[PDB]
Amino acid sequence: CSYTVSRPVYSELAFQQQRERRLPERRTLRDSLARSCSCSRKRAFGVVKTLLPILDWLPKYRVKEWLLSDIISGVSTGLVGTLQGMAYALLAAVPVQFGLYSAFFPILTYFVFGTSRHISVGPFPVVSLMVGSVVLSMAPDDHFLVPSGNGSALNSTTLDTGTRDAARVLLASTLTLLVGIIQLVFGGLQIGFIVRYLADPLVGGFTTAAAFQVLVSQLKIVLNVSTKNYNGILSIIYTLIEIFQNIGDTNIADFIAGLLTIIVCMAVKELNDRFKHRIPVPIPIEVIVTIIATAISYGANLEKNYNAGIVKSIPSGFLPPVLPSVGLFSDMLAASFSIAVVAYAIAVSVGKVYATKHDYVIDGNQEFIAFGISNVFSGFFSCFVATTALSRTAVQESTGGKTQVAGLISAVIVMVAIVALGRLLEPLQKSVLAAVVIANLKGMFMQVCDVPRLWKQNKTDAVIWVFTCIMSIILGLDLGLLAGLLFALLTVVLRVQFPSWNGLGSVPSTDIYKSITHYKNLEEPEGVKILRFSSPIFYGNVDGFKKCINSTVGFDAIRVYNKRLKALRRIQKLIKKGPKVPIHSLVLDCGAVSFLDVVGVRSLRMIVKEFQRIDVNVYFALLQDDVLEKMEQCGFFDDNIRKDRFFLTVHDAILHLQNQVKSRE
Amino acid sequence: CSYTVSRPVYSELAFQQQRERRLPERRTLRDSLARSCSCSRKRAFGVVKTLLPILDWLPKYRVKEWLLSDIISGVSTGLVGTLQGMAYALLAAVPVQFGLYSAFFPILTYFVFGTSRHISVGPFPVVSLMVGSVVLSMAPDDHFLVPSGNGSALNSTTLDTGTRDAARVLLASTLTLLVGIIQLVFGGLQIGFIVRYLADPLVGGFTTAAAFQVLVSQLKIVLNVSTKNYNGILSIIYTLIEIFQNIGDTNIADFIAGLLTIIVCMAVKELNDRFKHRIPVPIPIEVIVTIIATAISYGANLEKNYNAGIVKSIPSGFLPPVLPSVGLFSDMLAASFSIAVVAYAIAVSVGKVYATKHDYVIDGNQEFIAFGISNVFSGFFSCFVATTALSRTAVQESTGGKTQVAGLISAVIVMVAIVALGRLLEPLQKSVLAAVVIANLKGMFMQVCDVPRLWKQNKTDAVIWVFTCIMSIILGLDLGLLAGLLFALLTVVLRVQFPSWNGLGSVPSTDIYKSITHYKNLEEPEGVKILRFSSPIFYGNVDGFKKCINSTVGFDAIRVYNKRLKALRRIQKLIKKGQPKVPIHSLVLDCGAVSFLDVVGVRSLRMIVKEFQRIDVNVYFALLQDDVLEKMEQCGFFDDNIRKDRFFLTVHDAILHLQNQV
Ligand SMILES: [Cl-]
Repeated sequence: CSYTVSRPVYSELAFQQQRERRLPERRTLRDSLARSCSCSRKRAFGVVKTLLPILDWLPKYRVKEWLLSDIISGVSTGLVGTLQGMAYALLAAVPVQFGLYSAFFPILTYFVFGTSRHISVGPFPVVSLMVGSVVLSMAPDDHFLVPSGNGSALNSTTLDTGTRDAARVLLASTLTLLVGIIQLVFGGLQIGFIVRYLADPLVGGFTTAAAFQVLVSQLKIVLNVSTKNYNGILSIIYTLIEIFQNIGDTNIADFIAGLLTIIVCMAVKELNDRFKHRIPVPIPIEVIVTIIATAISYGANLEKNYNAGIVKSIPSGFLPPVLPSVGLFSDMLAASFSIAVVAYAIAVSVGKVYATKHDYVIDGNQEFIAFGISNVFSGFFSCFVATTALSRTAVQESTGGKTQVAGLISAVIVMVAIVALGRLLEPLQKSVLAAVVIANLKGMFMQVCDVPRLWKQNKTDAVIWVFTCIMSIILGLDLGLLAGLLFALLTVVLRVQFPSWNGLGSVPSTDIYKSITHYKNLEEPEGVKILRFSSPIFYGNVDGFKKCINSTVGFDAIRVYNKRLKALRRIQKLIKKGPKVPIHSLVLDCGAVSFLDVVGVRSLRMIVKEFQRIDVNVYFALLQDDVLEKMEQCGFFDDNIRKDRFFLTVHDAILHLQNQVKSRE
Repeated sequence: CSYTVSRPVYSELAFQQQRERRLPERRTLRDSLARSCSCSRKRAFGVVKTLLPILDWLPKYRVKEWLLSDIISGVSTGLVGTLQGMAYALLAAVPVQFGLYSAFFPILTYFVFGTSRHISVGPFPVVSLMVGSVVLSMAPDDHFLVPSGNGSALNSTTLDTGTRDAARVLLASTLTLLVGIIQLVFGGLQIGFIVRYLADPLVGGFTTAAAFQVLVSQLKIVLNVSTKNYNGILSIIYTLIEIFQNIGDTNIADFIAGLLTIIVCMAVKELNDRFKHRIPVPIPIEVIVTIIATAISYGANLEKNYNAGIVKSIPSGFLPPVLPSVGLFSDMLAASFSIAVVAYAIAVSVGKVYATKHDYVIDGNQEFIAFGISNVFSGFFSCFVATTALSRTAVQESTGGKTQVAGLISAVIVMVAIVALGRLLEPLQKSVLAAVVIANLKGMFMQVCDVPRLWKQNKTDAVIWVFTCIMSIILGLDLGLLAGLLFALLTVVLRVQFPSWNGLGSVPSTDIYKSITHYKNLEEPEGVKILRFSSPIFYGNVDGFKKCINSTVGFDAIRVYNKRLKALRRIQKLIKKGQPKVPIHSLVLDCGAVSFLDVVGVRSLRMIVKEFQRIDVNVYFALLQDDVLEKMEQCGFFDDNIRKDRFFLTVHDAILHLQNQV
């Protein structure tokens, strides 16, 4: 219909006279914490059910067909997960058995404390790369070589194959324990707002750079070259230059096999993803390619006749739990925090995706606690940080998964692949394991295709993407994330420091005020100059407010008053011998302000005082109640700056000005 | 007075269909690159006037309270300038001969270039150790170490002199020139917006521990306690516990001398503040306590008969300008960059602290080139860096002082002290001049009284003030301002992430919408609620905006959807076998205080509309004035069903829309 109102001009004081405010609630800190301390059985049962979600979905099972669905999804996910674990084990500088270890125990630990249903907790390429990088930093290769072997000229300081793996495994276990402790601290203390700073473009650029580094590392492993574990600044660029310079020490057979399996896996994966309408179950190309590689590699002696690179270092058994080597937390706290936050971000992303796909809820703090307990249990059994791979989770969701029982069954596959089966994978070339990782990088590599899309969108979001992607390549990968969050916060500060001020005017015979730089036929008040200033004024943008006012009024309240004083002394000397023309008022439409930052209210009062000397009134239009309640406490309403200066709506100020001009010439 | 604003309800598409837009000017730089200053001489005269900040206040000062006020203030800050030059030179591992030059030459070039009063340019204590650190690193202590002198057993490895200090001064002179040219090149690209990030609590919380740092640094010289040099973390605490641990070897004669002078100087200072209406000109007790100290010392020989500590090393005569070594600028470039940043930080910090007591707000771009060329002019003469001490700027402002001319007359006092008045201030006990800085230090020590004042005004800046103070004590003055600057920006992003969201409600028989948590006797439309986030929806407050909705509507759109389909599948199988929703119709987000949006915000805001659409509950919007609206349609917010009709110009138009719809 229509919109018509009629009311007196309640500016600021005509509103608080006949409006009984709501008294604040009594704090009573003692009784508040006493009442907050729950003691009834209802809250106890609630927190028990929340902390241990295993007792929720288990009694209400649908065993009839869920048993078959879970067993088939479990065998499929177990095969895929043991393959991905034995592949990512190379990224953690640990033998091939510890990937299967980190694929078995975290599942058992997440089964009794997790809150998801489709998340396959296991290894991850980015997390494994970060773990390997921090292990190489804390334990380089040239720190274990033992002089033995009667060398030609000097002492035979060859490789330390053996006890080196034990030190690397102990370091990885300590890192996993520290990451679990950090995650438990973040979860229990309810400090979960720290992961909100990981924006979508930021995490996209970080995943792109991490996928590029994973590609570099896996190409190094495939070519069978020997680098010097370049870590720190420009690590990826330096190791890529070294690879390009050390091409001569390659293996033609290993390179050919790697390229062949890369092409085959990529083609089969693209065919299965595109033509899904003909094949419902995704073909496990990884499983069949690993089987055929183990078959061919055992037919001919690829180790002796072709000098290939195989694992052949499987003990095929378990080991008693070992206590973590405490003392290395101070030199790895930042790395553990980075690994924990990136793992939690990836886990929450995968969980939200596969939860909005299946329409169920996933709690954040519960996932934090579950992953913390999982990493703590993994630290006692020599495992690395566990996460949920996008490719590994997709298999369990595509084959059909309802509860975590499929994951529990997925551990049984790794179980049987640990105890007895597994030594058949002895002649498996390391190139095949190092190739499937590259084939799975297609998802994070296509993330580069969003920069042309984000650039047409809000440009500041695209700059964060490019900055995070580039900076996470120059100064390593762990320190690259810290340079991204700080840059994102600085970009947020820049958007509130440089607002979009306009010349707000009124449409003819209306009450709504729109900008003047975007419309043509708008009427402005005679003498009055309206100004709207978003991005609330704080200590960093108050000079911007001064400059904006000086630009929108045409003059400066300082220079005009100085010229008036200079002309005044000329008057008092001539009688003894014997600028601000169009501007009538200034209506500040500060309606988009949230905080006031008293450091800024000081300058606001200074502006109001300076404009009074030049006889130019400066009013306010749409200030909020919580802002006036703060300006009152900050010492702003003196005997001269009353409340009549402020207003409720933008049109009320113009109406009051017109009435004052009509009633007072 | 009522007013008739009868107007049909206008949505976004209903307001742009009859009005017209304005073609935005792209303003390409291919043809507009010569629009700043092409031929107009007015802009050329303006930049020259701002480049030379001497034709502004010098042809404008009033000699009424200028001559006698600044002269007595100049001798006060000039005396302190001599003491710091004689003290900081020894800490910089260089011979104590050029400290007076660092207080004479930089003031001359800064008197004409630079508009910042109540600042005495010269050496700074924490910046002098940084110079001595990079000098001792790139210059061995023993250059030749001549093994001659017929020692006890082996050759007497006497430390080489003459050429040693000459190389140290040469290295220090090159460092000042390198910091100067780097200070100037920063002013080239006009990066002067960094001064806007220094808030009053930031500079206030910074110049209170520095006042405590200058207190303990003058306390170790007033007690003659030989302590080691400490910098970095826990620098102030380690020096404080060292004095209390090494308090034994304290000169009793010098202790009772300084303690008697610190009392008599502050007593007459507050006496002048009480009787300021009786005596027009403030009596310069600084020059009074100085002449009486040299009188009682020269007439009693407090050094060779009492061991009180005197200067006894005042040099004489200027030195010709010496050319630096260009071949060594490359090595200093890696370390002088960090020193150059912290130098300008302290330089402007002592400028903003006095901007709160007098309306003398300064600009960063002009001060960056002012201290820049001054250190360049400090070069070629073997001077120090062009910083400004916290003790000299306190004694100048508290004891009168109107313009920067007090620094000019101060150099004249040092100019005559080096050529003709060297033997005059010889027996100075180094206590009446090292304790006078403590008297004028009350101007910054009393700045801790704003903590209960700022706490009652705004809790955020009160925490910022105390945070920078306690952090500058632990992490030193170097990393104190940097850690406080990041903490200051962190409070800005936190206050914009967690706003004061409240549900709004109209007043009876009117169209004014205010918060319902702060008022009574309000009314809410049956089935329609209002929510005002009052903050931009960026990547940080994405879930916070979601938690703002589900806590205001009572339910959660996620949990009511899965239970709805669960009951739907429950009743579906019962048909084959055989057979908590709130009445709120819609919600209008009063997101009118938003200033910017991001890709994460527009995506999450779209998911909210799609989520409530599945629950048969509509979601409407409010005033997206000019930018937040055009940014949404650019990020692909409207694809097939979501249109700009769901938006509204005013909050009451949204209420009237849902009213006549049902
Ligand atoms: Cl993956």
